[PDB]
Amino acid sequence: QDAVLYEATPGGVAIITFNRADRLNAWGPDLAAGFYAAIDRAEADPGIRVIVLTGRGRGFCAGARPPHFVTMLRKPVIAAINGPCVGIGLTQALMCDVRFAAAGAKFAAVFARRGLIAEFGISWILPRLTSWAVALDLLLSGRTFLAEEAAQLGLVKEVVTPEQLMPRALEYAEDIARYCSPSSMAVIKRQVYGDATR
Amino acid sequence: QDAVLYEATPGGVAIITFNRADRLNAWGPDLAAGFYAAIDRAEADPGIRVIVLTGRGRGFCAGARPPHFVTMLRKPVIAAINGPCVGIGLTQALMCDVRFAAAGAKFAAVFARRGLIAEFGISWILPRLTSWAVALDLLLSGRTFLAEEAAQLGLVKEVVTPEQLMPRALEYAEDIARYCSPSSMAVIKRQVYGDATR
Amino acid sequence: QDAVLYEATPGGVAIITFNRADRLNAWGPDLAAGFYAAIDRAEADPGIRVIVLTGRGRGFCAGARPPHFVTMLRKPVIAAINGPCVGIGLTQALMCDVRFAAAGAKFAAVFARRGLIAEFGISWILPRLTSWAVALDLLLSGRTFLAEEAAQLGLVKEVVTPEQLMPRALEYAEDIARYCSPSSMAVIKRQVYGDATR
Ligand SMILES: [Cl-]
Ligand SMILES: [Cl-]
Ligand SMILES: [Cl-]
Ligand SMILES: [K+]
Ligand SMILES: [K+]
Ligand SMILES: [K+]
Repeated sequence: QDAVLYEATPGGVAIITFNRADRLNAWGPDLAAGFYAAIDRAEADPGIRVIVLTGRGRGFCAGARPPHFVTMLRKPVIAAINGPCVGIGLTQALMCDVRFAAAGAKFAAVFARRGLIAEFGISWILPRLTSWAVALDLLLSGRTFLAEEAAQLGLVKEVVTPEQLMPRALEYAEDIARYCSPSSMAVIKRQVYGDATR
Repeated sequence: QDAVLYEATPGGVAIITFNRADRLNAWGPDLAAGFYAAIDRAEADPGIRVIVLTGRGRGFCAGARPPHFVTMLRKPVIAAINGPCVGIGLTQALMCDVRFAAAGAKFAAVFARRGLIAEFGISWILPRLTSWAVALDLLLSGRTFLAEEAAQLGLVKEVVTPEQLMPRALEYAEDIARYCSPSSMAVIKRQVYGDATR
Repeated sequence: QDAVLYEATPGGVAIITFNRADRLNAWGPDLAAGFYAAIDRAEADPGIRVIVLTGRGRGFCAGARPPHFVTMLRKPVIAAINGPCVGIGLTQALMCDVRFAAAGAKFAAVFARRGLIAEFGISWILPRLTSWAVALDLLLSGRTFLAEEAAQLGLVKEVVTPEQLMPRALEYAEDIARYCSPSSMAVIKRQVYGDATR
């Protein structure tokens, strides 16, 4: 019944799960507070190496701290996009280090004025991950695109079958946990994002 | 006989047409003045929501205000690239918000020194829409690439058949006109381009 | 027996060849000094228009002046990636203007702390050529990807057969040498990289 579930694997992956499936995990203060507390806990636990972020049920996070605070963590966040990824849900996914998506999962850059203007929000991350052209197209049209188009556009690293989504996100996450030390991951995130988050 | 034609649809799309087909709409002072006046008119008319830009005949704009002034408009410009898009014609296309191209249409980043050095010109927009690598390749080689390669490289949103070019550009344009308010479009353009145009 | 071989074609291409095949051309002070001296020589010779960079044997440069000094040359460098491109070898390839790769050639962004933190190194060039997402994935995973994936990701202009690698890199290089004047190439490199190398 908690808004956000928290689970740690033996391999040192914190699994963070949006748990309001009845509303396709639409953003809200319960979901926010669960998310922050869950992230803080993974971030503070030296036994945790990598974070996996996902939504329970049919949707990832469909509509409704700075927007990009995930980019300033010492630890990587892997989004496993199980279904509808819309509005603030797209913004949060794109703030993550790496994204896997289930085949058929729907994306839409649909926003109210407040999301469009928000500093370090979608109008910041989207063109940085893709380009002005992609960002203009997706924002002005508000159109729906699927996991496969998202991958073509570079919004997603890899599309897998729905059944294989979590095994793959977890495989990859323990893979990087073995390959990089904790201070190497922190260095990488800080080096890649750079001066740009400040 | 006007250098640039102007037409407004019932749906609030201003269609701006380069009308010097005999010279494949090669840039010139007549074409410039028509273009500025036509853009100003669409921009000033509160009945106009979106602008569509195209060339009459076999070519879009093949060879020969700041270069990027289209990026600072309150309203989106959709380029419908019907044929040869070269030199300053490529620069103008790339300054537009969204590009559709006819199958087979030729592109070339061929420039004199003046176009290469021009501030906020092709050496600004090209790598921003693609990358240093793409920009270096296209500029140093001056090579010809077709609509399909342009799409792969992210220079074009979508390739359609020549017959379907204008219907598609207009469909998309009235689509965004319904989806976004005028102040939402203005906000989007300002948020996406950001500090970078100043 | 020289660490780096130097050869000039009639067409004004300087061919620079890493010549420590026994260790897959792994970076080292011999290789560095040969490379700098060879580049300086091409750069100073007004008969030289374009530089081609390659590795003798099975590998390009597999593991181990500022990192990006190639980007500040007046003349283009075309990398012909014949085989394993890893660590500092990936950084050097990516500093080049244009990259061709042999089919099957292995790439890996595998680095010690010193390479990850290095200023204007891989954590600078990689996301600029691709994106934060690609850079985060490749750096945090340290994974191996082949020429074909590298091309999809925009790290490579074109994959050719191993037999056709040098003929193609040289064709392209003499092609650009005919198309651009020397001062036009210098202008292009300076315009594309811009304020960013300073
Ligand atoms: Cl490491
Ligand atoms: Cl809106
Ligand atoms: Cl030229
Ligand atoms: K350590
Ligand atoms: K309004
Ligand atoms: K000259």
